[PDB]
Order: sequence, then structure tokens, then C-alpha cells
Amino acid sequence: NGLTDRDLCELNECPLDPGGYFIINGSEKVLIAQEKMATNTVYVFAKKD
DNA sequence: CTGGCCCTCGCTGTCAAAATTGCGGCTGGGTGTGCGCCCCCACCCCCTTTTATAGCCCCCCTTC
Repeated sequence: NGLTDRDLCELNECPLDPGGYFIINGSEKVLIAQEKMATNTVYVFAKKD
């Protein structure tokens, strides 16, 4: 979190690594944002079928 | 026997809904993963006594 660039290098981690991913069984797993319809809002659609 | 009319009823067309199968072609990577409850019946363990052994540990007592 608070490590500076030198501390990151000494710890064998790239300073330029953005992070934002988990490490599960050694695999860098990233969660992709999932789109969904907005909740709590009234929506009137055009079912013609 | 013949003919005019309205009736229950038999059958049909028509509309509608539920049910049904398929949705391009090759390819290359990587990465992961594999009941349930409640009851009845056999079988085994602990209840108890004895005694030696010693480290460990609970409990009560005592100190200040």
C-alpha cells in the first residue's frame, strides 16, 4: 500500500504494476466490471412482440 | 301423405396457445475441477477396585 518505489524494487515487485488484481493459486485473476440494468428506477419499454 | 317452422344436437373451421428444433467455418492458447431425519439392533467402552511409578496440573491455602 504505502511502499515507495525503492521498497517495491527491493521486494521484487514492479513499481509500474498498477495492481488491481487478485492472486489465486498463483494466477493473477482480474474481475471485469459487469453491466446490469439500473435498479430502483421505473423503465417503460416497447415490447411489440 | 305432404309442406312450413324452430329445436337439440353433430360436426366443422378457425383461432389460439403450448411445445419444438436450430442458431458459420477453421485455429491457437491458458486454467480450472471432480443426501438427510429419526429410529432400532449389535458390539464395545467405561463404570469400579487394587498397586507401583512420575510429570503435570487443579484447587485451596497462605503470604504480604
